Amino acid sequence: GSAMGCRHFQSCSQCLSAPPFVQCGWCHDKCVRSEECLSGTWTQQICL
Repeated sequence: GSAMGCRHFQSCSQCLSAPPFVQCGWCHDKCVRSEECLSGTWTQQICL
């Protein structure tokens, strides 16, 4: 079972539209958090 998570969001709309219910963010491609970004770079702002 995998859901209710920013990393589960297929697009960036919910990734940055539901931050209080998720903890992941967009990282150079897929929506993940530092724990996933091996570069240490994490962006949570891309869609308008």
